[PDB]
Amino acid sequence: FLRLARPFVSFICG
Amino acid sequence: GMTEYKLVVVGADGVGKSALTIQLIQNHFVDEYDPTIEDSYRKQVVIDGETSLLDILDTAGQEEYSAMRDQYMRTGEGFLLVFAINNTKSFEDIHHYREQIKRVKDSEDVPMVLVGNKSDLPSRTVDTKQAQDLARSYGIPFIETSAKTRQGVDDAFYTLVREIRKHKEK
Ligand SMILES: Nc1nc2c(ncn2[C@@H]2O[C@H](COP(=O)(O)OP(=O)(O)O)[C@@H](O)[C@H]2O)c(=O)[nH]1
Ligand SMILES: [Mg+2]
Repeated sequence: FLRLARPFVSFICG
Repeated sequence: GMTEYKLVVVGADGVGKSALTIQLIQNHFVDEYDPTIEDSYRKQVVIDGETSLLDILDTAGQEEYSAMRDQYMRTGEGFLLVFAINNTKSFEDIHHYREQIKRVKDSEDVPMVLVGNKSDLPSRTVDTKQAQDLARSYGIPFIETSAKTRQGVDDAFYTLVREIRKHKEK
């Protein structure tokens, strides 16, 4: 995952 | 007078975010710097004749939130998006970093510079054209660097400062 700041989250490992 | 600029260096683990920041603040290559260290570093430089105070967050452990990033993602004025020219996955990650920063800023106009680091290495996997074209699709500068030789380091940070100056004029 990538969680640079709340409350975002991106799945970049796929 | 002077101007202070809050800069945030982002990108995959191992691309050279710490090596670039240390070359900017200490003017030497540090090949072993704990990959878990996330911290802000202050450095006074002169850019286009103006005294410039840089407050740079060198990010780490970006798979989890941090209180330092919760503060600098919100107050940061410009971002260096760093990939390594010999790491395809680090270049493929770039669009994710830009997309998330745009959502944090709630803006389509966030000062950013794309940095292709490790330009001294012989086995590049990302062609300069692919990175130039990606930067052109975002409307941002692209700078090739080597934290090892110091090639393009001041240009990457100073170009980001110039992008912030333009944004502040709006
Ligand atoms: N050859 C070369 N190695 C580099 C360069 N920048 C960083 N490195 C190396 O790549 C590794 C990761 O660097 P580091 O700054 O810790 O990356 P970070 O995880 O993004 O902070 C270390 O072994 C560094 O010495 C560069 O421009 N050229
Ligand atoms: Mg680091």
